[PDB]
Amino acid sequence: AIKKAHIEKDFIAFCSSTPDNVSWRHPTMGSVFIGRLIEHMQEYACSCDVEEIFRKVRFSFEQPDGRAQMPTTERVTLTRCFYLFPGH
Amino acid sequence: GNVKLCSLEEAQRIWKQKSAEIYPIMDKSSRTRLALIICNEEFDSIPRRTGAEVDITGMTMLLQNLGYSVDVKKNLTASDMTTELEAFAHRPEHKTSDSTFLVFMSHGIREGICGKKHSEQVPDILQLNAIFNMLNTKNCPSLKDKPKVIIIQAARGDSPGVVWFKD
Ligand SMILES: [Cl-]
Repeated sequence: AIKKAHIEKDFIAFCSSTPDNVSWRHPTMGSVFIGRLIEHMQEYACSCDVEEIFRKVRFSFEQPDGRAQMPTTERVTLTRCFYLFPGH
Repeated sequence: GNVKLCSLEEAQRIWKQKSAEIYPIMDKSSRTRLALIICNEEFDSIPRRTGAEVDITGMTMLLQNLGYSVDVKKNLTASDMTTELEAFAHRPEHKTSDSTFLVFMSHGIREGICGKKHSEQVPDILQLNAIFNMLNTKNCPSLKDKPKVIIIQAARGDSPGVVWFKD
């Protein structure tokens, strides 16, 4: 039997296209966007869904001062909350 | 990886307030989660992305800790990235997985993500539109109904995205 399906569904993109060129002092520095994504993923994967963790990432980046980032959530076709349920 | 774990009471505290508004997850014993990292550090004619080794270490480790077998591919052309994404879409582990993560890290422009052979004169670009197409329901039926998280680090070569204002 045949059923109908959306061709594009259940996507979420999270992008930083805010300029991020290499630092003069300590060039082997990790991207702050990635570092901050990881810190929020580590802390909030248990309690928040990804759509929310991406917001929390943004909220933490609200005030520019050093390395200024404002990453967008894009192309969202999520129909449900995606909870990572760490260790389940 | 220091991922704060989810307790059983806290898990069902989540499962209760929002019922059928949460993506189902497969059992830990027999799920085969996959995640793909493509990271371009060395380029033909555009600046070396140093400290990407730290971004790879970080993301792999994290994704691994969320239960994903992580592939890591380095310094690819847009044609190579496309092919690599095609292979990933037809991996059978997806049929027995509940989700996936894609991570791209490179130099960005208007069109999208820079390949290694890229130059402003002879462009080598993979476009975001193409990433989604290879992972959609049609061209990837195994991941259908399952969350696909794409994470892109595509810094555009512009002036800082900040402005000064009088307060
Ligand atoms: Cl610097």
